[PDB]
Amino acid sequence: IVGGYTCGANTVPYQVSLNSGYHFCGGSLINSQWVVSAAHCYKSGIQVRLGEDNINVVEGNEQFISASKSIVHPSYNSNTLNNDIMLIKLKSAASLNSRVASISLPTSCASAGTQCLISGWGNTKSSGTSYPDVLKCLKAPILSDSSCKSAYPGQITSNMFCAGYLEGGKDSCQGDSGGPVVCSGKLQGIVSWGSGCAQKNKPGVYTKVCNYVSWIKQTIASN
Ligand SMILES: Cc1ncc(CO)c(C=O)c1O
Ligand SMILES: [Ca+2]
Ligand SMILES: [Cl-]
Repeated sequence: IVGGYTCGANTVPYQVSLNSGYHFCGGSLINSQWVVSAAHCYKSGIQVRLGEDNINVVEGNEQFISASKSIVHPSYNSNTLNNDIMLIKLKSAASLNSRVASISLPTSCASAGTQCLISGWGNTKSSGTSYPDVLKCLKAPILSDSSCKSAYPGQITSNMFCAGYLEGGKDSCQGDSGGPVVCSGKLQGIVSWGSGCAQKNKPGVYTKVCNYVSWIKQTIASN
C-alpha cells in the first residue's frame, strides 16, 4: 500500500497473509475453513497466517493453518488476469474471534464513490522499495467503469473494477495481491493488478467479487 496508514493490530481481522516461507500475497477469510485470494497468487506449499499484524514477529493472536486444497477459478486467464480469483480450503477450521473473523460476501455489487478499505503488506513506495512488517490500510473509492476503461484501454473486463485516485499517490502495490477491498462491510474486491503503483491515471485494478458469489457458494458447499 502506497500513501496509506498503519491499520492497527488486528483491526482488519479478515486479512490473511499467504506464506511459502515468506509473505507473498494477501487473502480474505470468508468462513472458518475458506480463504479467497487472487488466482495469480496460486502456488503449492501455502500456509495461511491469520491474526497477523507484524508478519515478522509472533505477537500472540496468530493462527497458522496449511492449505488442504486450492481452487483457481475455472475461467482464470493468467495473460489477461480475467477471473483473477481462487479459493483456498484450510486443513483445520480457524478459531473465529474478535481478531480472526470472516468477511461477508456481497449480495449486490458496489457502485461509484463507494469508499472502500484496501489492506496488505505490499510495498509502501511509488519509485523505491520498502516492505512494511505491520498491515497498511488505504481508504479509496471505486472509480466509474468509463474512467477505469479509459485508464487501461483494451484491458478492463466486466470482472474488474478500478479503485483509488487518478491524481496518483495512493494505491495498492506489489505484495498486496489477493488481499481485500471491503465496502460497507462487504468483500467487493480482490487486489488483482496495476501499472506500477500510485502513478497518475493508473489506479489499482480489482477482481469484482459480486460476479463470483454463486461460484464461491457452490464451490464451498461441495468441497
Ligand atoms: C503494480 C502492482 N499492483 C498490485 C500488485 C499486486 O500483486 C502488483 C504485483 O502483483 C503490482 O505490480
Ligand atoms: Ca505476527
Ligand atoms: Cl516514493
